Amino acid sequence: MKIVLVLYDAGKHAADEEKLYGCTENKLGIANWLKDQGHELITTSDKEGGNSVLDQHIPDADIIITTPFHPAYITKERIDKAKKLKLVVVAGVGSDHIDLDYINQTGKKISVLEVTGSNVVSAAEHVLMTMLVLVRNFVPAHEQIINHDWEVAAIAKDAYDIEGKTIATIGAGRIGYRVLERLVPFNPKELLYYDYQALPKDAEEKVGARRVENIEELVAQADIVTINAPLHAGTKGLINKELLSKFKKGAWLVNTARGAICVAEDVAAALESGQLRGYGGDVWFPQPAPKDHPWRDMRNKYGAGNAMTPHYSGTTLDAQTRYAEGTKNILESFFTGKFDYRPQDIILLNGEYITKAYGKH
Amino acid sequence: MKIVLVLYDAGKHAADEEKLYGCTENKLGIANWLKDQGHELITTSDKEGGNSVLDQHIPDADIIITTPFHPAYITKERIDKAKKLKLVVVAGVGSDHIDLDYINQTGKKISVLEVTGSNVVSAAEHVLMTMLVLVRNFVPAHEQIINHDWEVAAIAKDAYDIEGKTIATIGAGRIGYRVLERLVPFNPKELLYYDYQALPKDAEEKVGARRVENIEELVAQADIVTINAPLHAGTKGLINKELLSKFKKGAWLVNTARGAICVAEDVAAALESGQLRGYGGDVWFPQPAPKDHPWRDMRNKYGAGNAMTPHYSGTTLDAQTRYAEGTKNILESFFTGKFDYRPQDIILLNGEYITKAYGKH
Ligand SMILES: NC(=O)c1ccc[n+]([C@@H]2O[C@H](COP(=O)([O-])OP(=O)(O)OC[C@H]3O[C@@H](n4cnc5c(N)ncnc54)[C@H](O)[C@@H]3O)[C@@H](O)[C@H]2O)c1
Ligand SMILES: NC(=O)c1ccc[n+]([C@@H]2O[C@H](COP(=O)([O-])OP(=O)(O)OC[C@H]3O[C@@H](n4cnc5c(N)ncnc54)[C@H](O)[C@@H]3O)[C@@H](O)[C@H]2O)c1
Ligand SMILES: [Cl-]
Ligand SMILES: [Cl-]
Repeated sequence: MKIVLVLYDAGKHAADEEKLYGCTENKLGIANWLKDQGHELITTSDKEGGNSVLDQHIPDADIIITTPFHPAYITKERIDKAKKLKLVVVAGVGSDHIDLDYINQTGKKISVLEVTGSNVVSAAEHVLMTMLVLVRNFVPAHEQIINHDWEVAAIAKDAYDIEGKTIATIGAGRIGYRVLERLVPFNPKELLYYDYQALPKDAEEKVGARRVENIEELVAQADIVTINAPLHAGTKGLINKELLSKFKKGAWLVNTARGAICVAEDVAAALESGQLRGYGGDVWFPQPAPKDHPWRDMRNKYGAGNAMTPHYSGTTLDAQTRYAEGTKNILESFFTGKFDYRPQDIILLNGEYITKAYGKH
Repeated sequence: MKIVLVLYDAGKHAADEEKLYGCTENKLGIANWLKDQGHELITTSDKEGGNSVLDQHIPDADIIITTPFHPAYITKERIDKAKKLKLVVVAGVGSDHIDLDYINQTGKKISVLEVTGSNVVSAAEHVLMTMLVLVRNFVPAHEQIINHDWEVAAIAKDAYDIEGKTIATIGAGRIGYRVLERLVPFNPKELLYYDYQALPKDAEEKVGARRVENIEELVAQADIVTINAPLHAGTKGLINKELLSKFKKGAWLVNTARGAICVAEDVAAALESGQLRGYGGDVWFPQPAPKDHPWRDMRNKYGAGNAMTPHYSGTTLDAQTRYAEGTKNILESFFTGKFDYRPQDIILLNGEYITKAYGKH
């Protein structure tokens, strides 16, 4: 089989860390196995533009392996040229960089598999971290130190404890629930969730969560909102000017899910106006994020409220070994012709939606 | 009575935030209350140098109110000139900026009171935040974004999950235990503590903590060490070159307790050499931290591993009102002649140690 593998380049950083499997230099650590299995592997980070290495090899690729942190956008146009494509794998979690609805609506026999659960803890930790960083005003505090300054009041004037705050998640799946679990001992005033899929009642009671039926009522009462749903037609552009106007004034918003769930300029405008006190996360649309993407320079009125990072929470070294192993397992399920995929890894099976988490079908 | 109140100045920031009780402008909310009682209140941030406002008023001050974030150093030289001093109050937690041993060992009839518990949650949150920021390599990740760069591998090469790490606290009192409670749902490999005061078995079991009686055995097995003990003769310089040499190579160290529990240059050398991967916290010796303090510029080999802030974790807006009210209550106990202090607030009672947490007596 011909396999095209699109990952980020590590460049000079590859020499620093042998456990960085998720880059083009190291090929998920599965290259020896793929070679022994008799497959052809094209590895590249070159994923944009008509004569990219990606586009050169799409026409006869049997399998494309992608990774969300450097996502090959498998558009309708690319799908139409992909005459041999049978399987797209996501080394990570989240398959929205592939035009899933086009595959599904046309009935093309392409399966889309991701390594469910591989980095959900990693993302949940990043959520907790970003909530604390924003609420406690950490970014300007650190900036003050490295700029050789000292003025406690300049930080304290917009620093709070997370204790006593009302916290809402949009999406209460693997990440959203793990976020709620980690928040319990911080003594929030209340933990809330909005999801068309209810939590199991035992899980709900374990974290003291209350389900809120509609998203406007959810955000209106939340000091802190976190986005933990996949990107699909029902969440694309969900966080927009109108919905932001219904947030509690001065709320903190965290998004480690997908950038395009938010309207980028509407989040920036809400931060600059004080509708939000802070915004942070690791995910952007598109990725790599352009140098002038508005989320880089946006700040609140105090010059703070920005806890953005590149997309890496799901590619910590601990997560990388897990999604590398899961990618191998998915590939083996395909190669053997058993197609004995783990049920939870299946986004599309030969064009059909198996997941329930990407909207109702 | 004459009361000298030493707080940080908020300056222009006072106009931004009415809840900033802990600055010289707002005087803990007690200025008019003291005035209506006939007391004279001198308020200042000028606390260094022989003709500081503090030193001008020390000779006839009946009461000195301090705060850890901008600490008046009530040294033995100042005590010797403080001929009317009867009470030192700490608007906050931690009394080490007063020479407690000098008071006790030379029979000075001075009580020292602090607002125990008023910001222990705030500090515990800051510990959790700093652990996450360091382990997950957040600081350089955010720096990359605001420098208009994008390179996932430059961050991921030294990014981990906190899950699966072994975490040790030196000091398992109000903050240390609250840190352990917050870490439980993060699924650490193990939680450990070292403290001459044992936790009750039920308290140990609640957090799955294991007591280690030897400090070298404790640090040798810890991926993450957190300092949560007061500064006293038994902890001053505890974290020195020899102990750091027994830390697990590449450990992360968090200190929201007091700067001088660490030998400053020993910490910096361990970070620059890789014995530590990261250091962070909000506390310094002395405070305000000099512009040249080595904890400002120290970095690991990758230019990161520094999560320092100014001393503010215990002066969030949620904390300030708690320790302001508690300061008023301590003052009232003194003014009425009842001396009905909360027992947990008493560090020294007319020179005698009441606390057990500042070493054995
Ligand atoms: N930043 C990272 O590195 C990283 C890592 C992993 C996952 N993610 C992203 O997070 C997303 C969630 O991951 P997960 O493991 O929790 O997935 P999951 O499938 O377990 O949970 C997703 C939840 O979102 C719910 N949902 C779908 N549409 C919704 C809507 N309109 N409103 C409210 N809830 C809705 C679903 O019903 C489900 O319960 C992924 O799809 C991925 O995009 C990012
Ligand atoms: N960064 C901040 O804003 C902030 C806020 C509050 C407190 N603090 C500092 O944290 C310290 C602890 O606060 P707390 O509320 O947990 O106090 P606490 O009295 O409840 O607990 C302190 C613990 O440290 C133990 N201890 C004393 N010496 C020790 C030693 N050599 N080795 C190990 N353990 C030792 C004590 O036995 C006790 O259990 C305060 O004294 C203060 O210096 C900082
Ligand atoms: Cl939906
Ligand atoms: Cl001791």
